[PDB]
Amino acid sequence: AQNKADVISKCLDDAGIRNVIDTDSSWAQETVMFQKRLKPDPEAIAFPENSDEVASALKCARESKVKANALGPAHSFQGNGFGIPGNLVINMAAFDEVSYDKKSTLLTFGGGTHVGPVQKYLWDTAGRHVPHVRGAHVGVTGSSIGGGFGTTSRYLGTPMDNLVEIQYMLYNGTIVNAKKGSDLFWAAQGAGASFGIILSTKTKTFKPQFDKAINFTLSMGDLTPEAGAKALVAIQDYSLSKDCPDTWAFRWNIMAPPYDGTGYFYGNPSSFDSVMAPLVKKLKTISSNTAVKSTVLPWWDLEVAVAGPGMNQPNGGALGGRSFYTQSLTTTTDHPLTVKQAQILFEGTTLAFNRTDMTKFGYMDLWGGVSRSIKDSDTAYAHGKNLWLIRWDANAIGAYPSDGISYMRASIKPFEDSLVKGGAKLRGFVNYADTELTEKEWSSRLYDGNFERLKQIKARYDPEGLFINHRQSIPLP
Ligand SMILES: *Cc1cc2c(cc1C)nc1c(=O)[nH]c(=O)nc-1n2C[C@H](O)[C@H](O)[C@H](O)COP(=O)(O)OP(=O)(O)OC[C@H]1O[C@@H](n2cnc3c(N)ncnc32)[C@H](O)[C@@H]1O
Ligand SMILES: *[C@@H]1O[C@H](CO)[C@@H](O[C@@H]2O[C@H](CO)[C@@H](O)[C@H](O)[C@H]2NC(C)=O)[C@H](O)[C@H]1NC(C)=O
Ligand SMILES: *[C@@H]1O[C@H](CO)[C@@H](O)[C@H](O)[C@H]1NC(C)=O
Ligand SMILES: *[C@@H]1O[C@H](CO)[C@@H](O)[C@H](O)[C@H]1NC(C)=O
Ligand SMILES: [Cl-]
Repeated sequence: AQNKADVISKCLDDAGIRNVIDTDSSWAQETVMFQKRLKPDPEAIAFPENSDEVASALKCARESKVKANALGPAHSFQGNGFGIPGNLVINMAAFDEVSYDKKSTLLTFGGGTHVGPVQKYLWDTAGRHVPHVRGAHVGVTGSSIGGGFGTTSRYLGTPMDNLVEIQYMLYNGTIVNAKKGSDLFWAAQGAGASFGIILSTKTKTFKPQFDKAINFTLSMGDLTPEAGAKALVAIQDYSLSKDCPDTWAFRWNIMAPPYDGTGYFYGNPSSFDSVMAPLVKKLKTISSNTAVKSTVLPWWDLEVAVAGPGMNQPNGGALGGRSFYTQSLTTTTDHPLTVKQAQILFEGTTLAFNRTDMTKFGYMDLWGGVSRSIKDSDTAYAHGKNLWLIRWDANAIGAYPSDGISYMRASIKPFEDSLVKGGAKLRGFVNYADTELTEKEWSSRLYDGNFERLKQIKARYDPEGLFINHRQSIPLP
């Protein structure tokens, strides 16, 4: 109905809740998101100042038979900040509180907070850290319910795994604290938007063991495709050996030629060269152009380098954005990559890429480390024993080309086939969800054998399906 907006806006007006609809003059300014390939088209946007107003917005959505959709800082690569067109979007910006409990060492952050100010408050107040995504403007809540693997996650774990309590407002306005060990908390670790509006969240915190830490580059230049594949398999072997500490981090670009990457080291700075020596020795046997450059930085200066100048600003900086389409696969330590699989990946993606209307953007992050003690059943998003996080992407120079998606999906299909051929099952990463997958595909790749349990929790907490608000929302059984 094309007067649905009118009934909703009058419902919200009567509840004292600031809101806009597409006849408001600020509609354009309030419908902005990071992903430019998709166009936001909510039915209305509410701006609750407190939990009572969130409850009143939920009732309004139910009364007009529309879905409810939380809007954080708008970073979703899938457009989920606004969701499927026709939602009542609930803008969470007022929920910006952050507080630290120095007795428990738990940090509490509101449902609309950004990474930068949460980290800076914790660092300035207590000299402590919480693993986080590589963008100070990103929503802490949104990024944490979708995984959030960051540079410190090989030794400190992921943002999602370090949560301990989530304060939910459910579809009927009831507030509940979901604690670690419960079904609602388990479901929120991978599918949090499907169960309610998150008002605040508590997380573990950590003390860095050294004042300074290291950012490095590793470069091997222009290699043959076979030599590039050997190099990746050698990096993998090092990462699985006794020579690689969990305080290491490394991102291997999928941009070749050239072959190179960027990494970090969070152990004792003077140990760096001995940590890297076994890796460099092996890579030198593949190419003499192997070269490592490194810098020692104070803890916070390195954090600003990783996640941007917004780390120092009260809203975490600027949104930015471009037009792109993300694909992403994860693999585990039960299926280390072969030289053939590494070559097929690069041959089909970055080495074949020949568009002049898009610019390729690919990389694979070394996971591993403390993922070794995680089981796929421990959290809704199955990531036990993850070893690689692979992202293959491309951003449009202008508008996104009509054949871009089919071109990009065909690029990496041979690699997917090769993973299956060697006996792996295809897996994904929620924050890098692939908008083009069927339900059978994304449910298998994100939730594998947790999916049936996830749907039973969904019926318990959202029987009306009010929060079935994006393409990969958990359905009712
Ligand atoms: C823009 C961006 C994203 C990003 C990144 C760097 C930048 C510049 N770096 C990342 C990284 O290093 N690692 C990673 O895993 N992801 C990274 N991202 C992606 C980002 O984490 C995800 O896109 C994330 O979903 C963004 O969340 P944010 O909250 O900022 O964005 P949103 O579009 O408005 O909302 C995303 C989804 O989460 C739900 N949500 C958000 N807040 C709530 C609350 N309070 N309650 C319930 N659900 C909530 C939204 O409904 C939507 O589904
Ligand atoms: C590690 O990160 C630092 C901080 O960003 C990099 O230092 C910058 O280096 C460029 C030139 O390479 C200068 O123009 C910047 O002014 C530097 N910034 C600071 C704060 O010093 C450093 O190059 C990185 N080290 C690597 C990649 O090995
Ligand atoms: C670009 O790549 C596509 C995909 O294989 C191919 O069909 C096309 O001929 C290529 N164009 C050029 C100029 O190489
Ligand atoms: C609100 O919904 C939850 C979700 O099932 C339910 O447990 C609770 O009883 C409901 N509360 C009220 C007051 O209806
Ligand atoms: Cl030091």
